[PDB]
Amino acid sequence: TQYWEEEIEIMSREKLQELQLQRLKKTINIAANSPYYKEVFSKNGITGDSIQSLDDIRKIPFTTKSDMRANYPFGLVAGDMKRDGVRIHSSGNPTVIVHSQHDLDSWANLVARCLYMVGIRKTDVFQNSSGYGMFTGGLGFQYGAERLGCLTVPAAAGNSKRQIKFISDFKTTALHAIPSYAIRLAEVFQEEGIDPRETTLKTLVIGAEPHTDEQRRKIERMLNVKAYNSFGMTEMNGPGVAFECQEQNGMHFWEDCYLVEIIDPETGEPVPEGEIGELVLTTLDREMMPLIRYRTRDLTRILPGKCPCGRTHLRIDRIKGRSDDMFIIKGVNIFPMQVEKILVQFPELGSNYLITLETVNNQDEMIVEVELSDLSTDNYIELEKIRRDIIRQLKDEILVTPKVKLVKKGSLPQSEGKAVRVKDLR
Amino acid sequence: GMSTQYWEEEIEIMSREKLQELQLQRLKKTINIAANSPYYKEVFSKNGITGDSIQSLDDIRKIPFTTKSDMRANYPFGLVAGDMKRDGVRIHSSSGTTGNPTVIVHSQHDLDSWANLVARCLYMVGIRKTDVFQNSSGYGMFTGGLGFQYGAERLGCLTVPAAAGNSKRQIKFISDFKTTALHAIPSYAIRLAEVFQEEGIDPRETTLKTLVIGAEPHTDEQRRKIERMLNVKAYNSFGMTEMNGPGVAFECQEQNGMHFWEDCYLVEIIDPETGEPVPEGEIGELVLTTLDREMMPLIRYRTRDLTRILPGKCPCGRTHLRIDRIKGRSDDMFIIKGVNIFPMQVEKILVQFPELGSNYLITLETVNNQDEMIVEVELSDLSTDNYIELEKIRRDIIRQLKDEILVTPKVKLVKKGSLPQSEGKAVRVKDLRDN
Ligand SMILES: Nc1ncnc2c1ncn2[C@@H]1O[C@H](COP(=O)(O)O)[C@@H](O)[C@H]1O
Ligand SMILES: Nc1ncnc2c1ncn2[C@@H]1O[C@H](COP(=O)(O)O)[C@@H](O)[C@H]1O
Ligand code: NA
Ligand code: NA
Ligand SMILES: [Zn+2]
Ligand SMILES: [Zn+2]
Repeated sequence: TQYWEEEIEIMSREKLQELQLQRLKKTINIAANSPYYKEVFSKNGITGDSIQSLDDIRKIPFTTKSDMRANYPFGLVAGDMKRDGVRIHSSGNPTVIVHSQHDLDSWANLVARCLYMVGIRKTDVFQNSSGYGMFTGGLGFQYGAERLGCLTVPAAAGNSKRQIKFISDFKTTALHAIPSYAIRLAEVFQEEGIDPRETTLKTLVIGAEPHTDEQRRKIERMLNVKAYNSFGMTEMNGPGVAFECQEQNGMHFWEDCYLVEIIDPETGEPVPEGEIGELVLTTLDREMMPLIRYRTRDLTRILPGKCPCGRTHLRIDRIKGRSDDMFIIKGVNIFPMQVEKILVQFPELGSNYLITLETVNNQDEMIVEVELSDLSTDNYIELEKIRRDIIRQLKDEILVTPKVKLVKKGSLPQSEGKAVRVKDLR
Repeated sequence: GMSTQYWEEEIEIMSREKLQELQLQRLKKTINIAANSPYYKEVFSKNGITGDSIQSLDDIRKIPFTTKSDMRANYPFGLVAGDMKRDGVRIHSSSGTTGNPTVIVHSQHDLDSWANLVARCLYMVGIRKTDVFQNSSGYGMFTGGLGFQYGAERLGCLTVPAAAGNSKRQIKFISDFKTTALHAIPSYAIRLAEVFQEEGIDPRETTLKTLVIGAEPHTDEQRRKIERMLNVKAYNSFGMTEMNGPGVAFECQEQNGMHFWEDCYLVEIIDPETGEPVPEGEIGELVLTTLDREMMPLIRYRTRDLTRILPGKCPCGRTHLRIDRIKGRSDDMFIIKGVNIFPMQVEKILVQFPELGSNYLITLETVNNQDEMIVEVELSDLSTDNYIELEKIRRDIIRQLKDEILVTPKVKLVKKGSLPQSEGKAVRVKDLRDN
């Protein structure tokens, strides 16, 4: 195994904790200068002596998206923005993250660290099909990949024909795409008469949206690549927060730059070790605008045990779904991943699907539209048998009986960005 | 002069004598680097260019011109002189899939040199690290995006990477982030002042102080109109992807000619017909040579831009030559919404549809201060009048053009023989804008 920063990546749990505590104290002292935490810390009796251990963080209230919207745009800016601010990023009212040069360098180093871990080197041709501008994925991977030294191709979002031309003519080896756009690319290669398994592509970086392991394995087969799960959010910089190692089993969270908590969304207490809860994060290397115990609304768990790659930084499971992604139908709580985890195991089905929620008279109804695979199987009796097995397997998982419609390949809508899997018309 | 502040004083006010010895030292190094590229290795052997060929700056005229046609013929890496696998860190590409685009490969040195020139430009017109700099240019493969982004960060501005379009969000950023310096194409700068009034905001009473305008030819009266509408100082910015993008030439606070950074570029003005140097101060074609690029240097590149060198010393005290505003081109290229387009790009899309004829006309107009591109194309009679099917094809034309020329044009399907004709040498472009 090769590391970008070996001394940090394989640091003992004991030394890593002392580093987190040193940086947690510094973060709280910096945050105290912002109008928001000056008031929060004052009202909750948070002083320079309040944090003596990492468990003392639980003395501080959570920071919510609502708290951030209420303090838009610069209520949480702790540093001297006029003197040291170098960038404003965005994601009703948008969320603003203000960065200093230190913050951008720390972020670029984390992205380089992530890319290096999955085997990308300066000899790689890295193409970024993420949107640029206010999108953190754009400039975040651009700076990270340049810090590593890749020959970068700043393709940006859309124009699939141009994307394929760049891969073919510039001999791209590493590609950053949202999982649903990675599938569209394989299809565009075939449309342009190129075998998607015989290109120069070797590594794919996929994140931005929840997706199953089988969806990633489908992408790996279509393009004959190794695809890696990438976790990020604007509040936490963007990309580079958590990332799979070459074991493809859990995403390593960089604990030298983040303090990770998994809380019970109801009680607000830490969940038992290894249980699903809401991911709550604290920045440990941000200076202009630190975030303390930020409630991400993302649900996941901490995967136990040390990893065979030798890294000592904890691993998180793939995101189950966001809290706002959940929908209630006939009194039952359902997540769109529960539907995807069932649909992906059928090889007769495609990758695009849509959940539609409607009211028929006074009763709510759930419709699951899923595209059929290009791989023949055009037999009504056999397809209808599979469709019945889909309703059956859904009913057992989501504990409600949905309507399932098998639709033509490419008939469902395709977004320019993250896929919208639920359309609620109630 | 006395009150003037410089980013790099030793370079910006360097004596003409010292500046010419610096140019000669870098010109020799550039030719030795370029000799490693497949393209210049072949040009230098065919024209007897050796390590002893350049002894003075006038000896550059021993080397033939590099044209866009030569670059397209050597697509994608025929002019790469450095070790791209070991040191290449970025590729910038021009638009299209119909023909061979233009590719510029940069090393870390090249990106640092580029960002220092943009920082130098921004500092000259009074922008400081305390400024809130908003970039309304397109990012991705657009050099205006990453070029101003890196330059403004190098200077230290609080940057707002707004990128292209969404005027209501542009005005929101200016209002909420208290933007003081804005980069926009001149026609978009006018649109933003109109959108401010539509949203009930006085465009003269915002936090804006400095505007950086470029990418498209515009008159001085157009710039002064922008200054009045937004109560700002607006400065002309010259650049092109081949020379990096932004940071090539830029107005000083005198707003009288654009200073060309001669420590990084060797500037020649030639007769577009003969290829000979024009008499000092006359209009000719701008021919440029990179002096600080290492991965892919460009020698005597024919820009096709027509301008002149403005004589006399500048009161700002800078010794780097000034060029007049670009009033035209010696080729068929046109610029709309800050995007460079060739009429052949359009033609290579239109010929793919059998439902269309051979006659077409591109018209450039200004409708309610906004620039618009109209593509009129005659209908082939090897197609019937199925409105629903024709309109479907017309939408596919707009879609395929947008993907190629990177701008959304208006497409009008006209009757066979309805378009005018006067020759085979007929100008497929009719520009009716006040420029
Ligand atoms: N690897 C990933 N898997 C699942 N969801 C993700 C992943 N990366 C990002 N997200 C989601 O995207 C959100 C961040 O969105 P944004 O700030 O717009 O980039 C996160 O809070 C997650 O809900
Ligand atoms: N300040 C300017 N005034 C007029 N035309 C400009 C200006 N800056 C750039 N251009 C035009 O834009 C071309 C370069 O486009 P690009 O390579 O996309 O940056 C030049 O060769 C000019 O024709
Ligand atoms: Na490289
Ligand atoms: Na600043
Ligand atoms: Zn691991
Ligand atoms: Zn001057």
